[PDB]
Amino acid sequence: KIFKPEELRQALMPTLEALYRQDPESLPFRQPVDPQLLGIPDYFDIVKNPMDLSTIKRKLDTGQYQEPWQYVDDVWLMFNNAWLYNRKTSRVYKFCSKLAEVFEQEIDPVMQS
Ligand SMILES: Cc1noc(C)c1-c1ccc2c(c1)nc(CCc1ccccc1)n2CCN1CCOCC1
Repeated sequence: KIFKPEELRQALMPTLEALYRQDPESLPFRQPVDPQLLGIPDYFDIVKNPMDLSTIKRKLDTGQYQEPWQYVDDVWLMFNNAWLYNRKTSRVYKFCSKLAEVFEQEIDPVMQS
């Protein structure tokens, strides 16, 4: 399968918009984690490949995703980073789990069509 980066933007962005629409749950994920602001100097040691909603959006806008699984992989990376770093009792971990539930519902059909 070959994929038109504009047809992939138009097909995938509604799945990304679905994540942005979650308030408060998307708020920690809208910009890159800043360990200095959050006071977590070990973050970049634990998380080798950061990802966040703004980075995925800019990649989608710059035609960075040759095929859609590459997009799906970045969304799951963002989730797995937050689950790795954060305690299970934490607000951000629980927010992550909510976003992943939203993403699974939204991406399911899209990757069918
Ligand atoms: C994602 C992610 N993965 O691990 C962590 C930690 C995060 C993360 C990532 C970001 C998180 C955040 C958690 N909690 C807040 C709000 C509470 C806060 C705590 C310390 C200092 C400031 C705020 N944010 C901040 C969200 N702001 C909202 C406004 O735009 C900038 C980020």
